[PDB]
Amino acid sequence: DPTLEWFLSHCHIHKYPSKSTLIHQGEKAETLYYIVKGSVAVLIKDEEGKEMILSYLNQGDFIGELGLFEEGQERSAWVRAKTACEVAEISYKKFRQLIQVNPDILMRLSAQMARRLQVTSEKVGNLAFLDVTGRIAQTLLNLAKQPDAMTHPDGMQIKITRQEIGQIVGCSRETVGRILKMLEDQNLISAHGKTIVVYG
Amino acid sequence: DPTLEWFLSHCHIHKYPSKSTLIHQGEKAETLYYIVKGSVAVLIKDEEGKEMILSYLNQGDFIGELGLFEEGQERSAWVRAKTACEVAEISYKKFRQLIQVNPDILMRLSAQMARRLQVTSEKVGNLAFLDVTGRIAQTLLNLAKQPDAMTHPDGMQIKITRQEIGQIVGCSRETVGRILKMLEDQNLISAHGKTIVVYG
DNA sequence: AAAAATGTGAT
DNA sequence: CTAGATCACATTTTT
DNA sequence: AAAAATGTGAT
DNA sequence: CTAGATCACATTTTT
Ligand SMILES: Nc1ncnc2c1ncn2[C@@H]1O[C@@H]2COP(=O)(O)O[C@H]2[C@H]1O
Ligand SMILES: Nc1ncnc2c1ncn2[C@@H]1O[C@@H]2COP(=O)(O)O[C@H]2[C@H]1O
Ligand SMILES: Nc1ncnc2c1ncn2[C@@H]1O[C@@H]2COP(=O)(O)O[C@H]2[C@H]1O
Ligand SMILES: Nc1ncnc2c1ncn2[C@@H]1O[C@@H]2COP(=O)(O)O[C@H]2[C@H]1O
Repeated sequence: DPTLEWFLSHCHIHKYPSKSTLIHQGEKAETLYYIVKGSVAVLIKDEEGKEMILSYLNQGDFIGELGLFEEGQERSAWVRAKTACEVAEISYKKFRQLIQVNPDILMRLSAQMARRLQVTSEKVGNLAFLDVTGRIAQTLLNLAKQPDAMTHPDGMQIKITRQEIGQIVGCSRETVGRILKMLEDQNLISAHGKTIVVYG
Repeated sequence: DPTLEWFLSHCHIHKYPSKSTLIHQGEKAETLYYIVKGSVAVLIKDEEGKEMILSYLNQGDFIGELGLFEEGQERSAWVRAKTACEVAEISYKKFRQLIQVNPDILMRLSAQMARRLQVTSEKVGNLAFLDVTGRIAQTLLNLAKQPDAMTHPDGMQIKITRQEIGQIVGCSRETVGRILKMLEDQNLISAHGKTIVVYG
């Protein structure tokens, strides 16, 4: 679409390599990111330093927006690159202007925040409402049904560690494994190493 | 401020009585609400029908916005009146126009969604990261330090059932009580009926 | 009058 | 090791 | 070479 | 009654 590239045309593009960190939690916020390609993980931590993945984001997504509507906003979470990334960046100040000349961009952003509020709210329910098994199961279905999931005679195949699965559903790595083994004993999946086949 | 009343001047005001329901979950969304006075609770439910309070909202807050950026959006949660309310209402369609003539209103809304995303994300951490006691404690401190909390020689006094406390932190009513009694045994609070005094 | 909100105490 | 959920009336509290 | 990610099995 | 967390190496897997 036009408008997207007018905005882009006003951003510095940057690349980050997998595992690097685009946004530092609690730092002062003055920039807005747009992921042109690649994948990132928004994550929060606890005192011990244990992590909690609040969400993933991909091509198309805006990052670093929450601290865009009030002076002295600090970053709410850390943003790490899931994969190699190309991210458009633009100053808050600069961006603000674009809006004035074009209120569509601001609308498009807000839609994304709107969508996010739903997922996070949904995720709040999930924890309050489902057990780890239940949560883990759901996570395997979503992943398994994504663009990156792979094809497999018996269903769809995903690749991920029991560590990162635990930081998505909010449980310990040991608990993921005990449950992954139970899900296999129930013939729902087959898991070898980081590879897991969700049957279908 | 000016702009607020220009917007208001384009809304039908309505009153709802405590316990009534302003928004029906899953219904088609076409209206946007603005709370002119009173308090509401955004809540989600599970199959059993058990509730989970995602948040409270008060004078100043917008409601019914998530389903404002895409055709055929359905309400994400139920909205019930905590207290007697006066809520400005305006069609999505109508509202959209105001924005065009004035992009400040749309900005002001987005700020609120932004703020919300933070609290909900924070709330996600809270569950993933704290135990009920920990969660309950935090809830008593927030409530206790609000405009409605009451004054008391020993600290601040709040009034609320162990039922609604459980639907905020996400635990059972029985568990709230066991913990409220433990918090008293630790001399942190004093609880008689719905009344609780958080010491200070 | 009943509903509404709580409490056991065990398990 | 041990935090929560669940149970099903009799007992308080509200509307 | 080590880090990184896992697994026990008990409790 | 019973779902999770925690523990601290020896054992796989990566970078
Ligand atoms: N709950 C969430 N869901 C999705 N993205 C989020 C969430 N919380 C934070 N983010 C993103 O992570 C960023 C962290 O810093 P910012 O507050 O600048 O902006 C935040 C968003 O871009
Ligand atoms: N309540 C929680 N308890 C334990 N780990 C958690 C929790 N919430 C999120 N996590 C994270 O999820 C991760 C799962 O694998 P780890 O045990 O390596 O580390 C865990 C933490 O980083
Ligand atoms: N997590 C949340 N935090 C705050 N308010 C919310 C949240 N989820 C939903 N709401 C409000 O509740 C409304 C439910 O219907 P809508 O999707 O129209 O718009 C939603 C918001 O106004
Ligand atoms: N995981 C959960 N288990 C039980 N109740 C929950 C949960 N998450 C939210 N809730 C709600 O919190 C309420 C606490 O009091 P109740 O037992 O009356 O009913 C409970 C549910 O409506």
